[PDB]
Amino acid sequence: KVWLLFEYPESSQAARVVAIISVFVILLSIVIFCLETLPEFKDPFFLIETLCIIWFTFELTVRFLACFCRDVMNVIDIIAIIPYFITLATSLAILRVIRLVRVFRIFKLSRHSKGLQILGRTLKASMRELGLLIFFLFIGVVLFSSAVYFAEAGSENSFFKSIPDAFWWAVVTMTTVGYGDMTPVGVWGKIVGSLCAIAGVLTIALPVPVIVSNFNYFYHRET
Amino acid sequence: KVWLLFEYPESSQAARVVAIISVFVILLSIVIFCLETLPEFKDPFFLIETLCIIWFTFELTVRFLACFCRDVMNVIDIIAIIPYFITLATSLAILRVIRLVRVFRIFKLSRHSKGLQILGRTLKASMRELGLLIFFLFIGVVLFSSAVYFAEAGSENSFFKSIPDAFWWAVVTMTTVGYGDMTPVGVWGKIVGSLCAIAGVLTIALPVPVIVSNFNYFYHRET
Amino acid sequence: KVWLLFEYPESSQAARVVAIISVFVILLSIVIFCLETLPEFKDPFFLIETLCIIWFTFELTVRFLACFCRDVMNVIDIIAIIPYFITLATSLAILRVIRLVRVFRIFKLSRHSKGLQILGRTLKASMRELGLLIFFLFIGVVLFSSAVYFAEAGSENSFFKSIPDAFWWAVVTMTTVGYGDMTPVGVWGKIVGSLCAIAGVLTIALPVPVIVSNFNYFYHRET
Amino acid sequence: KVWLLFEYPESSQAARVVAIISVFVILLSIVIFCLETLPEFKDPFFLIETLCIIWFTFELTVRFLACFCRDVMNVIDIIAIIPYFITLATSLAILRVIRLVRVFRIFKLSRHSKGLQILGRTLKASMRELGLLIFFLFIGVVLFSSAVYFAEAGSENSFFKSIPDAFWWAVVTMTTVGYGDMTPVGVWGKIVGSLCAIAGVLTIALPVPVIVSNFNYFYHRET
Ligand SMILES: [K+]
Ligand SMILES: [K+]
Ligand SMILES: [K+]
Ligand SMILES: [K+]
Repeated sequence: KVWLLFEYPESSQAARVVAIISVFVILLSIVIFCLETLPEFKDPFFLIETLCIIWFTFELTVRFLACFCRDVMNVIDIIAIIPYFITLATSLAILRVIRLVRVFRIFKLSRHSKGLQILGRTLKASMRELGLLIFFLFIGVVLFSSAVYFAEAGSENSFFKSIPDAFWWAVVTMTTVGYGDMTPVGVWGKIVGSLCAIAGVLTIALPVPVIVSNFNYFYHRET
Repeated sequence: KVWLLFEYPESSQAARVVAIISVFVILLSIVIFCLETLPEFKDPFFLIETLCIIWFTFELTVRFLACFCRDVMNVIDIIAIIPYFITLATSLAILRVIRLVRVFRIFKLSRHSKGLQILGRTLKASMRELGLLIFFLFIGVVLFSSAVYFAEAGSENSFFKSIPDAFWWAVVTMTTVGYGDMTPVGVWGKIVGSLCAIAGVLTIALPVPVIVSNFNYFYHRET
Repeated sequence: KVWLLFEYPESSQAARVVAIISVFVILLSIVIFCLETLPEFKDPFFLIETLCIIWFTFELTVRFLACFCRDVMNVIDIIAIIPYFITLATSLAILRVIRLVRVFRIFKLSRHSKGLQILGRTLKASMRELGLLIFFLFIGVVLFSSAVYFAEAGSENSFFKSIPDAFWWAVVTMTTVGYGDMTPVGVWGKIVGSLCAIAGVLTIALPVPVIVSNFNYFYHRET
Repeated sequence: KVWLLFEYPESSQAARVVAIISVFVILLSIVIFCLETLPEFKDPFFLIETLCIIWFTFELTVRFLACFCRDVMNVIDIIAIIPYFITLATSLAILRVIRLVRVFRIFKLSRHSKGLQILGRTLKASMRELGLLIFFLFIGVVLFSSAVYFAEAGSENSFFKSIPDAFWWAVVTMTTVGYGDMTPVGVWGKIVGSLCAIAGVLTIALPVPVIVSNFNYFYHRET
């Protein structure tokens, strides 16, 4: 009865309109999540979150009754609804952590969108390449964060006060973001940074064409 | 009679020279558009814009009489001529908006150039990929603009005063531009930015090879 | 007699050693060109440049006598020797211009190196793509330098005082260098910059795979 | 006897567990290397390095007795153990140089990891491309570091005081890192930088697809 309505968006006009509200409520909740942090708004933002939560719970229980937890879609629905009920029952770090989780509302759009599902499949099918990329980046960062520290220990006015403190700079230079908050001053540090830029470029460039190929294959096969 | 002259640049020497003036007037109008904003120039810039407008109107009406509005080329011609007649007839935001539209003179070069037409066709044939890229970038930005805000709410001297205020930073880091006007200060914010750089690199890298392939196909087929 | 010695580096051991001095003198001249500008050195740098010039003139005249000007290699040799004789015969802008030309000594290494010759051939065979890239970059820069100026004319403390003054910023953002000396301040300027980054990324990405393919073809065919 | 245990990680459960300690000790030594530079720690860090050194010496001598130096793996083991014995026997520049070498502990993970071995093989098989890339980058840097100096010698407040001093800026701009500590001020310097950005982009882009192809071939053949 309701399973066809909530699982066949193209079966009938009654089911087609339902998905529109399903997307509108998600977008409204996402919008209202960001506006609570604006200083100008330091009651109206709670009576609408309550309706959004009620709609999410109804949408979950309708498909829960008419059968489940082995797929990723149902897991996301449960996570999106938990944080509201926790704060109704009732350390600041725990409060910030449970407030941050609310951001997982954006992942409920994956049931409607197809490109996001393709991206998820591509991410699932390319774990080894991502691990290799992280490994190479860590090796390069730890290799380049010590040379720049040892090549500028003579100067009393150097930003790099320790090897860990030079980690940030390294990941800034290898990714070519270049914020510029920390820069080498001596000649040897400049040579180290010049080598670091090229090494980071090559390290980032090497793994990507495999993930790109997997995404292209999935996108072309699905569409 | 005049249709062959104004639509066959290689038919005769009389038609070939006409296109030269057609390009020279466009370039002169583009040049004169920028120089009105220089502080040194705070009359000479109006009596030449009038001649440019007269030439544009003549060029439009010659092909309008000898036949139309279903193509994009004729639409651009109408837009390029409207703003002059509006200000002759006679709120500051409306004035700035109608002054900004004048910049559409540069698109009249598409009738003469071929690579710009190829670029337009490629843009037309790859709407879905551009939409997917924008979707992925928005998802990543909204995902990373809240973690960095929640990981630095303890510090009283943090730049990120709200989740929307951290949008800019995010799009600066994911695109690897790295202006450096806003940077994370705490350890957790630095970890968030380190993850954000890689995520933005991958997100930007994934969609492009399809638009690149479409442009290559169009460029090779046309030329 | 001398033509075989000066044109067959692998014919004999006598000719093989000659090229070593030919490279050493070029490298020494390049090194001595940069060190004259160091503040510490504000006579020794002239008596060695004289010997370098004498060797260049001898190397030119040996192959000039035993035959010519239709190739690019002989043109570079003449340019490298002219600036010394001009200053011996005897407005500050002309002096700086004729002093800057001396930097063309580095191009004499193209006769010995092969990868540089391959790069030159690739550059010669891909003029149209470079022109198209420059055209697209100019169009994007002129398009984005006016919107950011018109979207921030209200603020009295904006860096962008004119449309030309916003050219620099634009080419900084489209190339993703991001120096950070000029940044948008208002919301609309930030949106304009966010669009500009993506537009520049796509514009730069589109033309390159043709020049890359030409270079790969030449490199694989030669080697 | 012990050769099978120390060279066949998958032969038996006794050999499988040994590699776990071999990785744990390496990771612990790497971690303890960085924490000595933290200002908070200005004895505990020596009695654990001693155990790490003892384990490394034992692991080396077990495979040394049961046979050698022609491979790269055995060379790395010797280098990792030398610096400890040098300081036990007993100019500040020599001390910093011999302290910096300790960072070579990270390369001992290559015996266990496979992707790092693939990366090493790819680096070995692509020496010519790396040399060509370095050559092109040096040519571009020396070409662009003199034009920007000669185009801004008129201004008394220019950062570029000499041609060598402008090397850093150049390698910052060609790699698109853009720290922003040194920027051109005059119009001509800005034009030079605008050309430099594009030239560096093309120069970096040209060599890479060969190293990428070699890495892809090795990764697909091995796995
Ligand atoms: K950058
Ligand atoms: K960059
Ligand atoms: K930057
Ligand atoms: K910067």
